[PDB]
Amino acid sequence: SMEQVAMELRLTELTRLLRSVLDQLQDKDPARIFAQPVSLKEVPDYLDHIKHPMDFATMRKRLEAQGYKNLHEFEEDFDLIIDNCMKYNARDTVFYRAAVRLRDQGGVVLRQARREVDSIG
Repeated sequence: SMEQVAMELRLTELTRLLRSVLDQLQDKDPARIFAQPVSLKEVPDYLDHIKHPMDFATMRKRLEAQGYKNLHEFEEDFDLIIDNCMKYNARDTVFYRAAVRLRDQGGVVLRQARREVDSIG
């Protein structure tokens, strides 16, 4: 149907926007602390601590499969990245501090994106 095609055009557009958002957000992590999933080989106990790991590459896999139906879902994953980091890592560490910086720098990008998704529909 043409109704179905139109929904698919809107999902595709959402995806194009969300890639721009992801690239913008990934630029606020120059160190690439959040670029890949935590290694279970290099932190074996990780899953005892964090129930829902998240990372930019996993967000990207999902994105290219148009797996994000709206901005809320993408926002939930981005927040997982930050929130997992601030639980596992202590306040004085380079990791915790990179999370905080990403949260703050990211909150701008997501403030305007939320307007662009409403504004463009």
